Amino acid sequence: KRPAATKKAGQAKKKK
Amino acid sequence: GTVNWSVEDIVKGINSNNLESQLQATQAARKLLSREKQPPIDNIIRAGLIPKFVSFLGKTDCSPIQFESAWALTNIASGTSEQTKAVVDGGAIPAFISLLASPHAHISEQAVWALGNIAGDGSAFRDLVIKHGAIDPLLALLAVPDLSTLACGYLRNLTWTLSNLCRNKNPAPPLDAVEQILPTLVRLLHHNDPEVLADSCWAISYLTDGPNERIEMVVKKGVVPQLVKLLGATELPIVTPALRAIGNIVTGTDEQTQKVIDAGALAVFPSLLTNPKTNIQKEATWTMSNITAGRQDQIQQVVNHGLVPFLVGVLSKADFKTQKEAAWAITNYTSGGTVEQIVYLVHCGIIEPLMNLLSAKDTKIIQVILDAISNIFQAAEKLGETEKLSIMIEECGGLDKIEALQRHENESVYKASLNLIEKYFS
Repeated sequence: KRPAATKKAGQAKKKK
Repeated sequence: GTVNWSVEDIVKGINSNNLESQLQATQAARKLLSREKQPPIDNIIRAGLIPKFVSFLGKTDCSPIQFESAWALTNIASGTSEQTKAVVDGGAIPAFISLLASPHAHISEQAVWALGNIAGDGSAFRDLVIKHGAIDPLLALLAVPDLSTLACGYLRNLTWTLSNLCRNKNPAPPLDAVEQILPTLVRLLHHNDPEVLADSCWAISYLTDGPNERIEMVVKKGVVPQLVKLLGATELPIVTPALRAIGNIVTGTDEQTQKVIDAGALAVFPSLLTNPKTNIQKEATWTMSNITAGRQDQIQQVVNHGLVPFLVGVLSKADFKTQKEAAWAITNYTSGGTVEQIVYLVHCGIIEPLMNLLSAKDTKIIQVILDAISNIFQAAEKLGETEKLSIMIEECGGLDKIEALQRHENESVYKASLNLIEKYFS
């Protein structure tokens, strides 16, 4: 019946 | 040779009329942007070099400068939304899309990595990348008989970039883009590389985070079983995203939920609900609450797997957040469960650990619990048993916390508690 946010997911961007 | 150049120099070279001077200068700029020591992205952006780089992307005749600028642009796009904005404003999106077809695997890989950073910024750029039509060129790069033949790292970048084309919501990725991508995504959720597997699950977890129609187009591809399997993986980096996808799928219709139950999901929870990593627990318990909120035959499945004892355990000792999800699981269960089942729950020792939680400073949970109580009492009065239930709650000091809550500040709280007392106590 109910969903929430996240334990940060997302390494949206990656360097080099 | 091209190490430690000053932005001043890098400019001098890129502005010279010598292709080599420029390539040398671009390699130099690339290296600057490839250090962990807070790289000069803003200075480079300030020098006004992006439109220059973006231009070097088209130097088909000089692959190295394509690569060098591609890599440079990539790290700038890896920065803040503003830094990424700079790249996009420079006309790079269509340019990088052109490089996907580059005969140099190392250059198109950079194009994949760059479009990855851009789309990762959010909905807008995600959909802009999509409008320039990057999906076909991308998907085309995975059009081989056996994925194992592709470069291990090349395949991970593609999987990651597709992952971002699925990422974000408000708005959610375009439907036809998701349908177009799903087929390929499913083939990736079957690859042997643990990293491809993790990003694949993240991709599916994203797609399953939204309206039931969304969860459906994913479930409709029959990936659930493959997920339940990945849910038993050893590598946490795979299990985390896999549990997240399953967790989302059960927030949909009971038919979709049933899919994971059939898939074998439930059998992996005794482990997930006692997992050392709190978040795996937090998410496993949350997942359980969305299953206990379904059908009674589905509540039975949970019972038959002996997960009630596990919930009792989580409700007893765990991270608070995990215990709140447990509170819900228990509250949802007592919400739609049969009397016989709500009986089992208490025979498992749900009452005591439940009362003790009526001590936490979280008005919401105190609600959910009391809520579950009346539920239980209700099924009790159908067996006249009520008094026993009373005794019981009084035995473990629950009555004290309830008759105490009766004098709480939240209007609803003291109200539900006060009623419990009169209608069932002292």
